[PDB]
Amino acid sequence: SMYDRHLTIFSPDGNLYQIEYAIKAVKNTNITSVGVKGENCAVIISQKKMATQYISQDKLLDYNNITNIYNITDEIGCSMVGMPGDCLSMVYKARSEASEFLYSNGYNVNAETLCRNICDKIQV
Amino acid sequence: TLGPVVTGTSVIAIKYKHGIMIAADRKASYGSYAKFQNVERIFKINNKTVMGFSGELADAQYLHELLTRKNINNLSEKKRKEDMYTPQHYHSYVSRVFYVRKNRIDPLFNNIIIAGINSQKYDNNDDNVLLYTNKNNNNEEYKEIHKDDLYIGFVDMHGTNFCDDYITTGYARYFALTLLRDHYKDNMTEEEARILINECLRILYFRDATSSNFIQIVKVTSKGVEYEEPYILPCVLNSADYVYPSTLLPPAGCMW
Repeated sequence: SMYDRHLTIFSPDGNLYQIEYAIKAVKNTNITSVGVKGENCAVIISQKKMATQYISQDKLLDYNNITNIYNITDEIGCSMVGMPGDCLSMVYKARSEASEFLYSNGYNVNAETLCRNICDKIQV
Repeated sequence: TLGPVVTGTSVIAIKYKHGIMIAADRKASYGSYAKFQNVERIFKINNKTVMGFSGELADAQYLHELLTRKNINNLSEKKRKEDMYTPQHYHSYVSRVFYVRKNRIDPLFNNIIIAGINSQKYDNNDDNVLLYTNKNNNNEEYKEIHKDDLYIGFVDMHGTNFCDDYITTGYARYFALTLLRDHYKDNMTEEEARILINECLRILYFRDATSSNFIQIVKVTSKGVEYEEPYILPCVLNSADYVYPSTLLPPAGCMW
């Protein structure tokens, strides 16, 4: 048709090109994050760099505020890479998910469950 | 009396090898306010009979005065020890009083225990009755009194009345009554009876908001009616999970 790449509808080969374009948009930010897992610890390292976008890095920009790492709860953390507005939106969604889980179930969500709930939201 | 204002909590009476053991805490509550902490809730009618009450203190005092004057008249007319009224006689009197007041719908807000010795063949205490001097307060052995010669009777607000080997009022009628229906046995010694009563009173102190651990024990025996020295029951909690600090429980959820 004329919109198989504009909308999230299948292309004749069975692809969803908008998802690939969103992945390319994430890749274009030129922000790198690395997560490692130890025996009893897990570490996430990221760049204190501004995702490449229409605006550039100014001399008067506060570089301590630049961060791609967030607390979802006191005991769960994340690193988000992509369009900064989308990253903030996802962080808020994850925080609200964790808080709703805590209130509803009387205990704190774990990272696996939080990630799976976020992906269930993304599927929509 | 339209209802209870100042009230006393449960009473427990049981039979044991030497007579009657009756216990009550010395507390009268004006609602949730423990206003009076040294109240007497067991009264001596004569040398072989005691009365315990749970409910309105004013109605209990009215009944106590009635029984005191009944005993005085009995003593005035007495010629031999056999003429003294028995616990059964006093129980019948109190039951009739309660029945008539029920018929008038002017009840006494009380549950009454009338306990004592239903016999004159174990002592000569009623040969010469002293009302204003207690010679007991010179120690001879107690007499093993037959269970059938003892008497404990219960009267309630509607005039329902009966007798048994042990009687309870108030919340004792649940806690102490369960413990007694399990563990009571005939011809218990004084120490065993006291231990059973102390267990019952401890459970009452833990689970009843209107009780105290300041306990009055009264023994009706061949020596007569003896009031023990009131004592504080030691009541310690039976679990360390109670004492466990709350901050050591998980901070998430309804851990309280």
